[PDB]
Amino acid sequence: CPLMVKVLDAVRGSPAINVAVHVFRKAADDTWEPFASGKTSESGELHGLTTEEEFVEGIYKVEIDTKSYWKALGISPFHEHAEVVFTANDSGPRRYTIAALLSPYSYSTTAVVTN
Amino acid sequence: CPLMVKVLDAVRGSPAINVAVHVFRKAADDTWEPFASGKTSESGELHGLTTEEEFVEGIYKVEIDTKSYWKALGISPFHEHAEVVFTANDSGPRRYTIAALLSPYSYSTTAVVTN
Amino acid sequence: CPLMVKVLDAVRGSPAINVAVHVFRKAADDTWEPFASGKTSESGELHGLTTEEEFVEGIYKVEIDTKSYWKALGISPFHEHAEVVFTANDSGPRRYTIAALLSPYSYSTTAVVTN
Amino acid sequence: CPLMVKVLDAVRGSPAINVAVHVFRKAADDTWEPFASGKTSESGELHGLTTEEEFVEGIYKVEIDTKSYWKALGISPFHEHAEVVFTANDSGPRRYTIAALLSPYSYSTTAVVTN
Ligand SMILES: COc1cc(CCl)ccc1Oc1ccc(Cl)cc1Cl
Ligand SMILES: COc1cc(CCl)ccc1Oc1ccc(Cl)cc1Cl
Repeated sequence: CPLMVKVLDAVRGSPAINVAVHVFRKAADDTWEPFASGKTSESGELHGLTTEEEFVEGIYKVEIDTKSYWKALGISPFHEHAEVVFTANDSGPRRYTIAALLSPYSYSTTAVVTN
Repeated sequence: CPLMVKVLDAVRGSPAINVAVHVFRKAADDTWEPFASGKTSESGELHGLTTEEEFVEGIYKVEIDTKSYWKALGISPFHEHAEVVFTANDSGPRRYTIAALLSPYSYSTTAVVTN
Repeated sequence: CPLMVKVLDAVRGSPAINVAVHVFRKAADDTWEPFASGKTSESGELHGLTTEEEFVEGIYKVEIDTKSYWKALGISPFHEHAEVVFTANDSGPRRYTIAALLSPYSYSTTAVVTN
Repeated sequence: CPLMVKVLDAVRGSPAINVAVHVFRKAADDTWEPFASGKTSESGELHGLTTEEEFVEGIYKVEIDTKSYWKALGISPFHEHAEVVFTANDSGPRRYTIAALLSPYSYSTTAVVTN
């Protein structure tokens, strides 16, 4: 698994479950082309988005649908989503974990990159 | 000044000075149109982006050029930039501060909505 | 004012108002002796804790009563408080801002050391 | 495993490896009595600190030795340590993951609590 996404809820102290996540890759023509998408599991993890063959060099954007998450929970949050944008595989394949911690008016995001 | 941006550097424990910030408003065709931009000051703050009469309800994107900031310091960074996307909602008089705390592989952002 | 504390609320997207903050200095026998304290203001800020002549090098603990803050809002919190422990080092003229961003089950803190 | 600690490095985008962690429990007499201690593994995780029999109700403090971590890496950080203090098992046994994300002048910490 070259790309994994982990999301936690800082209000509840729990995994953020059933969060939609869409991944895009910047195309030749500068557009954001759809790449893969999925939903976080009961452990707040999203696996199986892609494969080492598919996950080529490029600029990727991982958009986490934090607004739908808070709304499903009856809360009106500030951000539309949380998007993480990075160049991947510049020096060869790496494994990327994108972790996000969500509050209604705040989020943070970190990347763990291993070889 | 209904919209201010403040950026701090978690590695040096200082304001993040001279960071480029571009603000876009979502247009009816779903493209992002330039709205306002500037460089943060010596105090990591960016004032005077817009006025109340110009700043109407809508979806806005604040893009912070974290990549250039880290490179100008000789530090290798993960993210291409940091994008903060939110709906400006008239519910009240409504000053928005978008604050961001930067690390090479991580950032956080919070909104402080007052008055 | 060589030492200031600023606290924000990530759930409401506001300053954290009226939060109790106690500052201790580590004594030679390793106990924490009271040094300064106060409640954050309407802007989530706490000024006037100490003066340059009183604030000597040493280890200081800043304890932020996050538990009372959440309870006064009717929100269930995880941490008993937030403690920020650091060495004040004369290397330069040296204003310290200790900033904290609070969630029910999470907080972050950053130091901004300027001048 | 009732108590686990996970630490990440936000500068490198990696697990924070070989971080010392000491756990204390507030005694009858209001003192912090040593409870368990360990070091994070190659994955930045610390397992096996305690058992469901040992990990009784109480107020616990998990002190993460972030200063030694940065120093080993040739860096002079701001904080002495990062301490997390919480009441555990008030409504019966729970499993607690204390996660911390470290930068030289900043850290955040979150708790994931599951039943
Ligand atoms: C950077 O975002 C922040 C993150 C955290 C959690 Cl560490 C607390 C406060 C923050 O915002 C500020 C921090 C310092 C100053 Cl001087 C001003 C502001 Cl608005
Ligand atoms: C933004 O994500 C994180 C933020 C912080 C700062 Cl408190 C710490 C860890 C984070 O990522 C995780 C948090 C908990 C688990 Cl179990 C796993 C991961 Cl990868």
